[PDB]
Amino acid sequence: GHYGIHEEMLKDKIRTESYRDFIYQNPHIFKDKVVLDVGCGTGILSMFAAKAGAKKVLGVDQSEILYQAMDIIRLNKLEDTITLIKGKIEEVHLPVEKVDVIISEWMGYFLLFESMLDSVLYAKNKYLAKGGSVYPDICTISLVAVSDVNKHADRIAFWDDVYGFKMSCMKKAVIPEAVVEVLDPKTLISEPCGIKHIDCHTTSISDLEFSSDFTLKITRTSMCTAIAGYFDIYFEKNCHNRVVFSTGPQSTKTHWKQTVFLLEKPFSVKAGEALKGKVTVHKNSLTVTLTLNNSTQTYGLQ
Amino acid sequence: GHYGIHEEMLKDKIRTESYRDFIYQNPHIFKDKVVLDVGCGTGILSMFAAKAGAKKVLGVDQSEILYQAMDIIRLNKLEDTITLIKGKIEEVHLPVEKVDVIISEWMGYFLLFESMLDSVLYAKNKYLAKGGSVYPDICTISLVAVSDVNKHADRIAFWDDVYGFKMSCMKKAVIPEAVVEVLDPKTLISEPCGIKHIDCHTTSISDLEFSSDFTLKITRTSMCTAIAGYFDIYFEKNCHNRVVFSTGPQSTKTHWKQTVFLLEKPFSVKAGEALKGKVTVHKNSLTVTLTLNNSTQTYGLQ
Ligand SMILES: N=C(NCCCSC[C@H]1O[C@@H](n2cnc3c(N)ncnc32)[C@H](O)[C@@H]1O)Nc1ccccc1
Ligand SMILES: N=C(NCCCSC[C@H]1O[C@@H](n2cnc3c(N)ncnc32)[C@H](O)[C@@H]1O)Nc1ccccc1
Repeated sequence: GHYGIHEEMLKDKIRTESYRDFIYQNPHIFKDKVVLDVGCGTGILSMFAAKAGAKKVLGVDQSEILYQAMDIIRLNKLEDTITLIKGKIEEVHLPVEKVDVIISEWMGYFLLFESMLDSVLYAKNKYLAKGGSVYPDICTISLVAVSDVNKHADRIAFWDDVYGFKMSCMKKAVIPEAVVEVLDPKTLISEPCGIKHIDCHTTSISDLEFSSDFTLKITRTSMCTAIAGYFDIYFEKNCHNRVVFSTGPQSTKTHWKQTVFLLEKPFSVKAGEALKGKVTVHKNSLTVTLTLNNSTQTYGLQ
Repeated sequence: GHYGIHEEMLKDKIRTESYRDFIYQNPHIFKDKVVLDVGCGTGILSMFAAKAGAKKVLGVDQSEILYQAMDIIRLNKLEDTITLIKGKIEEVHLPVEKVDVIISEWMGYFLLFESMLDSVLYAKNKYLAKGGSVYPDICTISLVAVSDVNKHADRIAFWDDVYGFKMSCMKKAVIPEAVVEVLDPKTLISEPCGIKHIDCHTTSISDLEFSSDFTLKITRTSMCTAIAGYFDIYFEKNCHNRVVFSTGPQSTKTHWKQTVFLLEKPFSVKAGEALKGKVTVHKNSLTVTLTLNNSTQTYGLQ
């Protein structure tokens, strides 16, 4: 219901200008089409689609924000193009059988933490016309190795001596919590490894639980203290002007930052080493099981 | 139950070293005394009190954190001095009728947002021995005038043109939300004005709802865009070594930062001007009614 999350999303220029660039630079995708905006929030993506020449835009949001979207759409005189419907996309009555295009910003931290993709996929299976399109269409998840003994000490070792007192028992509560923060790209000590490719046209709900064996190509002899996760978002299908953005630490920071899994036992790596591990994602919410250097830890996102 | 709030509090050096300095530099207050730590969290203040020579420390917390405190107190071999009790201080059974000293860190944003002072005062009225002491004993709240057109534009004007679209209807949701952030002390355009003095020995619950007429002594000709609130914490009673810390923007930042009330209509002020207003605090939670320059706004803290 609250606007704070909407302000954070809207003020992310990488996020919001990627969507704008996609829609405005590929207007043939929207021209005289019926568009569904799943979880439309303030309705900005619905308005971009109307500006690109949409015949009709259905903006669906379950929360109080939809009342603000109703006012925003009237303030921009688009009420003849954009219809707003309050409710879960799984429950609402749409005034059409099918839609030509689905658009959504459904992505969570590490792509899948508190993500809306389940609801986007429900909307796809129920409402997308034969030969229609869903955007963004292609997503990847990547891991990269990190060396940051100081950040590791600030989070873990800290608990050994707190103003003269032992609190070492606190570390077992800290290690299993993934950290969302922007990484200094100087602390990256491997090439990235892709662990997941999603095409929204063909992926099912069951595909979003997955396991990947990975190889981190180590680029610096150092103490590996953490594995960082991030994701890349692609607008491809039928585009003359393809759009991509990365939430990786080598790219301009976004509100998604990067997801960091601290190692209980940091371990030394060598430039040239092929560091092999296994990662598994499970839902209910989201957990990430990591095996590396012959130990295993499951992480969750608070 | 969660450790994140405990880590934030413990990593605030101003907060935690003020309490440490108070207890270690005034050990006569603790020497062979019975001490009650209201909402003890990880039990750090209970351990400082045992180190200063407390005969017995009762640490009370309602949340899961108390189980970690039990382990922490054993890890530092203080289980013969510190007894930990899980539950609301309003409900738990204490193994004593009375205590000599009550200590607590109960303070919220703007002192009173999501504060524990109600529970500290219940503990005082029920458990403090005749002639005992409560720490910290003295609190003040202050207001100061702010000029920051750029921050005001980032929060308010922003909504007028969002990637070509009007969202001006969003401003009425934004203005009533107080912002918690660290202020550039360069943006302060008045002397502070005190609006509230609390002595924990004598204040009742009813005193924490209050009204104050105030005068801001303007020190710079500028556009007044906001009023900032903060608080000062005093350890006085029976101290040889008095301790104070301020959460004001002229002082080292704390986890409490400063509370900022944006003006809907910024207005020009002159150096030398005595700017008069009225502030009122109400509970349930907390709201702050501000009258200044012939308009009134009620603010809450999200
Ligand atoms: N950028 C993010 N992006 C994904 C999630 C944002 S929720 C975005 C919007 O979608 C709405 N919504 C959620 N589930 C459904 C549903 N089943 N049916 C209809 N409306 C729904 C919700 O009311 C909200 O306004 N997340 C994020 C944002 C800030 C910080 C961290 C992550
Ligand atoms: N520094 C802060 N300081 C005040 C509040 C912290 S709560 C501090 C601790 O007190 C416990 N507690 C709260 N009410 C009661 C009760 N009635 N009876 C027993 N135990 C209680 C709570 O489980 C928690 O561990 N607040 C703060 C912290 C971080 C960010 C912003 C404000």
